[PDB]
Order: sequence, then structure tokens, then C-alpha cells
Amino acid sequence: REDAELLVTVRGGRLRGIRLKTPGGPVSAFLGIPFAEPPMGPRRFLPPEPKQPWSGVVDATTFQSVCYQYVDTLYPGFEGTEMWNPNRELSEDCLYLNVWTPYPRPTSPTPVLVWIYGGGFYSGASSLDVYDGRFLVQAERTVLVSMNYRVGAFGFLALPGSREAPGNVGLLDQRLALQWVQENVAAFGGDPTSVTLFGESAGAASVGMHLLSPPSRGLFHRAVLQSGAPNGPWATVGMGEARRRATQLAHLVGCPPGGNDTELVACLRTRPAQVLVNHEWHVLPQESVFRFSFVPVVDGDFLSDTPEALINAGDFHGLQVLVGVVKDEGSYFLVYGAPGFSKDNESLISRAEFLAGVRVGVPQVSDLAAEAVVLHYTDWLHPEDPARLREALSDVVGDHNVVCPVAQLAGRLAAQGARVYAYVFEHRASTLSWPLWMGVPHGYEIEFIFGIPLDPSRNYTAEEKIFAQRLMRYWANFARTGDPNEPAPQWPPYTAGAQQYVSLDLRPLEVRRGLRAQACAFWNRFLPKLLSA
Amino acid sequence: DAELLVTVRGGRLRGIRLKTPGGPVSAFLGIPFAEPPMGPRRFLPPEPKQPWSGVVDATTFQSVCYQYVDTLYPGFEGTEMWNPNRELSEDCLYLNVWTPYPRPTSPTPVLVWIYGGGFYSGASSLDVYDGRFLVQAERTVLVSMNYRVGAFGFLALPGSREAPGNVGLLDQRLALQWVQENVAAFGGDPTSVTLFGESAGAASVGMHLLSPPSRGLFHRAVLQSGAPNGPWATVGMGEARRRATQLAHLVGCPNDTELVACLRTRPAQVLVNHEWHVLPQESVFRFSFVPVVDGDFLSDTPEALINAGDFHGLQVLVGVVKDEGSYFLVYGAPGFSKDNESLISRAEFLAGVRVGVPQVSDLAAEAVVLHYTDWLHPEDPARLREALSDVVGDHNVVCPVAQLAGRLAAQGARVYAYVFEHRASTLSWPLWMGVPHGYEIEFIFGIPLDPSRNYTAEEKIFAQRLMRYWANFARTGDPNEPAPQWPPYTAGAQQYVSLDLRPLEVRRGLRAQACAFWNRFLPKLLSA
Ligand SMILES: *[C@@H]1O[C@H](CO[C@@H]2O[C@@H](C)[C@@H](O)[C@@H](O)[C@@H]2O)[C@@H](O[C@@H]2O[C@H](CO)[C@@H](O)[C@H](O)[C@H]2NC(C)=O)[C@H](O)[C@H]1NC(C)=O
Ligand SMILES: *[C@@H]1O[C@H](CO[C@@H]2O[C@@H](C)[C@@H](O)[C@@H](O)[C@@H]2O)[C@@H](O[C@@H]2O[C@H](CO)[C@@H](O)[C@H](O)[C@H]2NC(C)=O)[C@H](O)[C@H]1NC(C)=O
Ligand SMILES: NC(=O)c1cc[n+](COC[n+]2ccc(/C=N/O)cc2/C=N/O)cc1
Ligand SMILES: NC(=O)c1cc[n+](COC[n+]2ccc(/C=N/O)cc2/C=N\O)cc1
Ligand SMILES: *[C@@H]1O[C@H](CO)[C@@H](O)[C@H](O)[C@H]1NC(C)=O
Ligand SMILES: *[C@@H]1O[C@H](CO)[C@@H](O)[C@H](O)[C@H]1NC(C)=O
Repeated sequence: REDAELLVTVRGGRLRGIRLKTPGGPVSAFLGIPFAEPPMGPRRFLPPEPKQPWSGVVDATTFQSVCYQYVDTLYPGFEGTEMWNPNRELSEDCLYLNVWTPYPRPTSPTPVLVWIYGGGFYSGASSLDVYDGRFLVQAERTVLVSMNYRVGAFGFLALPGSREAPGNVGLLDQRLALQWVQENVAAFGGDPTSVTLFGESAGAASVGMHLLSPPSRGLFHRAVLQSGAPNGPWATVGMGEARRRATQLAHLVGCPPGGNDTELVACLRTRPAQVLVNHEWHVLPQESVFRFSFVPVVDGDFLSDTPEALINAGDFHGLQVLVGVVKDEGSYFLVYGAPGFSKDNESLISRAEFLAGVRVGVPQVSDLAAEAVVLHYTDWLHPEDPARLREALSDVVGDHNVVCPVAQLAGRLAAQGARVYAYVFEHRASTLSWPLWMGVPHGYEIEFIFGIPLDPSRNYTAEEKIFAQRLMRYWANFARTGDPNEPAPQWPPYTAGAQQYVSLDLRPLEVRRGLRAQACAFWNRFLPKLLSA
Repeated sequence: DAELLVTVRGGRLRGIRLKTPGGPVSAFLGIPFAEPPMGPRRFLPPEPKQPWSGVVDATTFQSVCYQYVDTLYPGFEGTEMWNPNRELSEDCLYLNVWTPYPRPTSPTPVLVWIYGGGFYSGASSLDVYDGRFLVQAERTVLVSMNYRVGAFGFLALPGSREAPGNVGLLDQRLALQWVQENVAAFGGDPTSVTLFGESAGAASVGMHLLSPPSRGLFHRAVLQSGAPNGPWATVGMGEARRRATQLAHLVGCPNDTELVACLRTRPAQVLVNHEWHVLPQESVFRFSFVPVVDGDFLSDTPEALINAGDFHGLQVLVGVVKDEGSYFLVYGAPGFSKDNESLISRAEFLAGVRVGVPQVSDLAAEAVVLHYTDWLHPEDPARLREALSDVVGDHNVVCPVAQLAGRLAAQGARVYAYVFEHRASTLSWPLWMGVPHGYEIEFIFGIPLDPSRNYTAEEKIFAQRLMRYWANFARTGDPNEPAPQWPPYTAGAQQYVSLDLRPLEVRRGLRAQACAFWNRFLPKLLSA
């Protein structure tokens, strides 16, 4: 007849899941649980409203649709890019979440891990194979939750002040899912008093904004920010620039036939989703990399102030945070606009291409600011060495967009009462499809965190599987106790003075100092002073 | 002794025979080359010395031009060696000639020394400028002149004829013209004149390179720890007028004519006593009365003239010591002294940056702090003491010299660069100062050869090797012995040699990272 372990009642009604096969053992999975009414038609650009109760049993037996988003076409059929592309049908009916739990269901409350995918706030899906939660759940016996949230214009087009397009609705999607976790995760055996948020890139930036937003802060207890921070120059936008991009997007699709917000939004709602996707990138002020059209907006509501101001003025006592980056944060983004770069050659650029790439990698700054960047990243004993220039531009984009925003956040949190653990992921996967000059690119620690190497269908080495099991143990130890160390080389906390972090690779843990302290002093201390003058 | 009797165009001279460990040399000290710039001739360009009857006694050094005397460490050898060793006087325009004994009968290459001292001090009579060892060992003619310093040499009311400015530079040029007309009477070759100078003397050498009326009076140049494009070497017309105007107010004097007239009534010591209170702020390596850019001696700023110049056919020898700035820190940087380790704090370091980099915006100062802070050890006292010494040294000497060398080389000049890294065993300064500013001169003049001093046997050999380098360059434009070789400095390779007891070691980059900051970025920041 029926299996009781796959039947759960939540506030909205009854659910039916599936028993998932993993190499280590069975897993209960509830995939495609609706947590909000479909944000379609008149509900486009609007905040999510809760899913109204249902009669009967909802089959939560497979991943639901991917929120409508752009699909990468630079390298068609290439494994390195297709792994991030939608693996389900695109639709605006996309607000569903997923719950993995041990089989049989835990009888005592179990710590919960909530995943927020990244993708520059314009892409991503909880259904990607690299976000498969069955291995983490089986190996460490946690409850893992992941949700879909609206991306691109559908999630972050903002006409600030208007009620028809208030902005930040993609973040409200995440917040609603976190509220769903608080009310319902105990029915799956999860502990709502021990909820750990973790995400990568825009997901990590999202995690940080929930830390800084009081209505979200009460919904979790710990945070993990991988290769992303809310104080990044790409993660937020001002109210005026948000309105300019929304108005230009509407102008590019025939709305109005700016002016009035109500008529302008209503005209945008009549446009097919693909039409908005096709023009969303034409609203960027200049050609750039690591810049996204529609991102969270600082409008005094979700973010009372800029993330940097909230970070500096925040009291973080009672909070544990795990932060980190990969070894080569910037390499991936260079083949998407930096002159002379491609994955199919070694991208040994000239001095002129380096100087031109600086303006692409650091867009919308004065020529004096660009000169400061050139001065700091040029080796004046080898000013035109093609190799050194290629690595330097990669460091420019990586430090400016990831490493130094993360370091600044970690330093301010530790100084203001939070316990911080920092890492640098340095293992290049044996199966990595990207060229070797890219090193360890953005986002390629995720598959090890989720235990993907234990998939028998894939071809990781036996040592990479032990590495994956060790990383899953770190993450789950942090979720359980706020400490990645086991109750063995120790992982010391990160503090603003010593600035200690660990290397994550096949070798045992190695303690180092300084997350590129010299470079990050330029980005976090001096260059803001230069932009003010 | 006919070897000590010489007739120049002005009249007859009587010299003196000196002794060296390698034999005797002929010396002619206190030769007048200008009319005494006293009374109504104060602040005025030098007049050629009128011919005289009888025999001028040229057997001892003449008076030192009126200048400030350091009193921070009274009786301390490290400072007394630079203080005047003859009486002070405005009657001070005399030069000295050293020749081999007996006098050369064939044209001999000529070395012309221009002393340093921030354009406010210095004298050709100092013991460390004794030319007898160079002349004996390398058989050259050596000339050194006294030139007016301080307000007497560089007070300027631009546009006026009573204080035109740069008259101390014109003193040097007049001595160079004197060499062209009279050095052959001593056996010297006026067609082979090499200028060499240290600190403000090196800056003066550079300015003679950039001034056409002086450019034809010599053929080669040596710039030691100084450059004409230094932030201290020149001053604008507006600031020169302000500094001169405040000096008159400080000494009780009121129109340029009425103002210079009142300054000319003041005793020389009075102007000396107030010369440093006209500086705009508390600082180090900043001097009140320096050459002014007024379109005459310098038709443009030295850095502009450097960039626009064709320097083909020119050979220069440039260099620095290992620790250019450490010396200046004990004259105003908070927390520094020669009598303790000077392990300063972060707060003193930040305060010392404003003293070491005076008269720049807060943003420019923050850029300095960023580049010279180790953000892994931001408060380490030993690293901060080292860093502030590099700030003063790079900004004032190393990077101005690196800029001049790179531009000259890339524009036709053959450049040889060095770093002097030997600390003298007799050095009285504390060990944390390393090799301070000016402490390569005694080795180039071969002072270690003096048996009355306590240099080592290897230091004597080292001094002989340095005199050979300098004299080779004076003779051929190439310091190399016709080892390993001393390669030329180029804008790309940036090759220089280290000078110490070890054989020559070739290295790349004169603090290339720090000098890109000072020479490339900071000018853009201050103008934006
Ligand atoms: C390295 O690759 C870049 C990118 O070029 C693309 O990828 C290459 C692998 C090859 O397939 C090219 O044909 C592709 O266009 C090269 O830069 C491009 O050069 C071409 C020709 O000069 C020019 O038309 C493009 O605009 C350039 N693109 C960019 C982004 O600069 C680069 O020259 C290659 N380096 C080599 C071959 O040494
Ligand atoms: C190293 O010395 C400096 C200054 O030299 C001292 O000056 C006299 C006080 C003398 O008696 C000797 O100590 C030294 O020659 C010290 O900095 C001074 O500190 C005093 C207080 O002790 C203060 O009043 C002065 O302003 C400071 N001077 C300057 C130029 O800033 C410094 O403390 C000494 N370093 C130590 C003791 O570690
Ligand atoms: N809506 C659009 O037309 C659009 C959206 C986003 N991009 C940027 O996409 C290129 N890009 C640039 C950089 C990355 C880096 N990822 O780590 C990934 C990708 C591709 N993602 O699908 C271009 C156009
Ligand atoms: N006339 C004055 O009062 C006067 C003149 C010159 N100084 C210079 O004295 C300080 N000083 C003394 C000696 C040196 C020696 N440097 O090698 C350098 C410096 C430089 N900057 O402060 C001070 C006062
Ligand atoms: C692993 O490699 C083998 C080699 O033939 C192949 O059969 C298999 O499909 C590969 N797996 C993946 C996930 O690429
Ligand atoms: C060293 O030389 C000095 C003169 O420079 C002399 O006074 C002294 O007697 C010598 N010996 C010692 C031990 O200092």
C-alpha cells in the first residue's frame, strides 16, 4: 500500500516523497514542495505570497521547473558551462523547495542545512546535479533544504517606491522559504532551533544579506559564505541605478508605448518572459565582467542601509560564520569579455590587453582609480611578461569581486563578536573540463562540499572521495556545533589580527595568514578614499 | 720650487706640496675666482675676479661661506665632519686645484667636485673632500669650489634684479668657466672635464646638464645620491617669493628694491638664524632657499627638461647608498634618535609620514601608508622604523635618481648605476642606520688610505677599487677596467651593481615597485 516514511503533513497539507538510493544507504527526498503561489501574470515582480492550503496529497517526487533565466551559449555543449545551465524546463511557476532527510526519519531533532544557490542573481537552480543533497544527508545525517528563488528581472527588477515592482522579491522568496523551514522542518525530523544557511557566490551574498536583515536574522543561527559576500561591488545597486536599468529594459521592449510606474509595470507584465531575458543585459552601463543587471537594491527596507554600513555597525555576538574562497576566483570570468582570453588557448595577453582588461574588470571607475589598480598589480621588473599579466588580471577580478569583500566581512565580523572560520579551497578536480591556466575556478569547490565524488556514475579518484567526505564532515560539524573541528590538525578561528585560515586540498590542514592582505588593503582601505575625493 | 708657482689669467699663485702614502701631490688652495659678494653685491650674480699684482698665497683653504652649523649632537663625529672647519665669511668664492707632483706636462683629465649640504651648508675644505689621494692614485687634476649657500646663494625675488635667484648656481658655473680658461696651466685637460657631486651637489650637477650655458663647460657627470628632479632640489617662483618675504619680516625689514636693500644691511649671521622658520611646515629633507625655476637658468622644471632632452653623447654615473633616509629621521621624525634603537609605534610612523612627505593632501599620505605598510605585520616597530626610512629615502633620493637614470638612458645617454652597501668600520652612527646618506664619499676620495685613520686593509683595497671606477669613467666614460663587468643601466633591464667588499654583483631594479608609486602614480593623484 504505502510507505509511512514518505508521507508527511505540513501546514499546507499532505506530501508524498521518494526513497532515494545513495552509495551509503537510503535517503528520504521531498522534491518540488510548493511554498508560494506561482508568481505569474499579475503576480510578476510582486513579493511572494504564501502557498494556500491544499486537499489531498501533493507528490513531491521530483525537481520542479527552473525559474526563467538566461542560458549560457558561449561554449555550446561544453561540460564546464552546461553544468550550471537549467536542467529542467524554464517557467515563472518556479517557487518550490526540496527537503532531504535520513531514512528512516530521525526521531530526535536534527540540525538543518539550507542551501542557497548562486549565479549572479540572474541564473541558478536547486535542481542542478552539483547541488544533489543525498550524499550530505546520508554521510552526516543532517536535514538539507534547498529552494528556488526568482532571478534576473523577475526577481530583482526594481522601481523603488512603487508597490508594483518594489525590488528584492527574489530575496523575499528566500525569506519565505526560511519561514517555511521554521514552521515545517520539524515534521521531517529537522531542528528549527539549529538552522545553518550556506550558499555560494550570489547565494553567499544572499546569506549575508539575511544576516543583515532583522526579519531574516531570526530564521537561522549560523551562516556559511562560499566565494561571495553582500558587500561586493556586484551584489547590490543603488535605487537610482536600479530605476535606470528597469526603465531602460522597459524601453527596450516597448514600455511605455518611464513616466508612471503602475502603467509601466503593467506593460512589462504583458511581455513574454523570454523577451525580458533577451534584453536584460543591454541595460548595463558599460561592457564588463562580474557585473549583473538586476541585483538586490539598497532601498531602506530589506537593507536598511548599504551592506558595508550594516556590517560596520552590526553586533554579531552569538553568531558563528564560515567563509572562504577558491584559489582562482577571477579566471572563469575573464573568458566572458576580457580581451585576449579564451578557454581554448592559454590566454597569454599583451600589456595593452591587460590595461584594456583592467577597465573591463573594474568597470565604472575614474581613470585615476584604474591607474591605482595598474600600479598595484603590475610587476615593474617584468611589466609586459604575458604570463604574469594573465595571472594579474585574474587576481584583479578575483580580489576586487570576491576575496577582499569576503576578507573585509570576515574581519569586521570577528572584531565585533562573531566566531569566524576561514578557508581557501586549493584542490583542482581531476575531472575539471576547464583549461589548466584557470587553476581552481569560481564555484568548483561545491561538488566536493555536496559529496558528488561519491556518485558511482562519476570518475573521481579514491583520494578525491576521501577529500569530499572530510569536507562534508567540516561543514556538518559547523552546522551542529558552530565549530568545524572534530570533538587531528586543528582549524583555528579567524581574527582581524592574526588573520588565520586553512588550506583545503588533498593534503592535511595547513594554517596560513592573511587573505591577500596587501591587495585587500588597497581595495578595502585606500580605493574607497580615492573614490570619495 | 718652480712646481708650486703657477700663473693664471688673473695673476701669479704659490701652492704647497702635500704628502700621501703613495707620494707627493701639488695643491693650490684658496684661489679667488670671483669678486667678494659682500655689501651691495649680496644676492647678486658673481663677478669675475679682477687681475691682481704680486703672488696670491694658495697654500691653505679659504673661509667657508656663511651657513648654519648643526648643534643636535655637539662634539659627535658623525655630524662634526660636515660642519665648517674654517671661519665663516661672505668673502668665500675660492676654488682649489690638486695636481700630481711634479705638475703634469701632458693634458690630464679633470674632476670637478661640487659639495652637497641641502643648498644651505657645505664647504670644499672638509677633510672628507681631500683630493690628494685621488690625484696621486689615479693621476687626475681635481678641482673643487666654494659656492654661496642658504639665502646668500638662493634667496629669490623673481623678476627683480637685486635678488634674481640661483646665484649660488652661477658661482659654480663661474668656477667651471675658470677651469676652461686656466686648468691647462696646472696640466689639466679642459676638453675632458667630469663633474661629480653628492646630494645637493649631485642636484647641482644635474642642473648644469639641463642648462645650455653650463652644458658646454664639461663633458661627463657623476650624480651621487641626488638629482635635480628631487622634490627638495627646486622651488617655484611663488613659493620662493613667499619664503624670501617672510625672511625679511623675521629680521625686521619691510617693493623688491626697498626689501633687498634692508636685507643687505643685516649681518650675515642674522639671516642664517632665521632661514629655517620660513619653511611652510615641520619636515625633514626640506630646505628653505634652493634653486628656483624662473625660466632663466632653468627654462622649465628639471623633470620637464629631462623628458624633452636629447642625451645622445652623454655618459653619467649615478648611484645611492643602502639607507638614504635613515640619517634624516633624527632631525624631526617623532620617536627617532641616534642614541636608541628608534623602535617607533604605529602612531609615530603615521605622524612621521606627514613629516617625511610634507605638503601633500591627506589622500596622498594615505597612499604612502598603504604602500609602505606590511598588512601582515602592521604594527611591528622594527618594520615601521625600516619603512619610514624607506619613505624618506625613496621619495627624496632613490626614486628621483631612478627616474633620471631611466629617462637619460632611454633618450641616448649611457648610464651606469650603483648602490653603495658597505658600512665603514669607523662609522659612528648607530647600527640601525645602515649605510647613511653621504658615507660613500670618504671611500671615493680614498680617505681610508690615510694611515692616521683606522680603516681595515680590505677597506683600503676597496677605496682603491672605487677610485679606479670613478677615474676610469672620467677618462673614458666607462668605469670598467679595459672582473665581472659593470653593465650600463637601461629602462628595461634596469641593471645596477652593488658596491661593497665583495666583487661586483649585478642586480635589477632600483626599488622598481616603490619608485613606480612615486614617479608614476603620485603625480597623477596630486594633480587630480
Ligand atoms: C586566444 O583566444 C582569443 C579568443 O578568440 C577566440 O577563441 C580562439 C580559441 C579562436 O577560436 C578564435 O578564433 C576566437 O575568436 C583570441 O582573441 C581573438 O582574436 C581574434 C583574431 O585576432 C579577434 O577577432 C577576436 O576579437 C579576439 N577576441 C578577444 C576576446 O580578444 C586570441 O588572439 C587568442 N590568442 C592566440 C591565438 O594566441
Ligand atoms: C628614543 O629617543 C627618543 C628621543 O630621544 C630622546 O630624547 C631625550 C628624552 C633623551 O633623554 C633620550 O631619552 C633620547 O635621546 C624618544 O622619544 C622621546 O620620548 C620622550 C618621552 O620619553 C618625549 O618627550 C619626546 O617627545 C620623544 N622625542 C621625539 C623626538 O619624539 C624615544 O622614546 C626613545 N625610545 C625608547 C625610549 O624606546
Ligand atoms: N540575460 C542575458 O542576456 C545575460 C545574462 C548573463 N550574462 C552573463 O553570462 C555570461 N557569464 C559570465 C560569467 C559567468 C561566470 N560564472 O561563474 C557565467 C556566465 C554564464 N552564465 O550562464 C550574459 C547575458
Ligand atoms: N638656519 C637654520 O636654522 C637651519 C638650517 C638647516 N637645518 C637643517 O638641519 C636639519 N638637518 C641637519 C642635518 C642634515 C644632514 N643631512 O645629511 C639634514 C637636516 C635636514 N632636515 O631637517 C636646520 C636649521
Ligand atoms: C567516466 O569515464 C568512463 C570512461 O569510459 C565513462 O564510461 C563514464 O561515462 C564517465 N563518467 C562521467 C560522469 O563522465
Ligand atoms: C682611531 O682613529 C681616531 C681618528 O679617526 C683616533 O683618534 C684614534 O686614536 C684611533 N684609535 C681608536 C682605538 O679609536
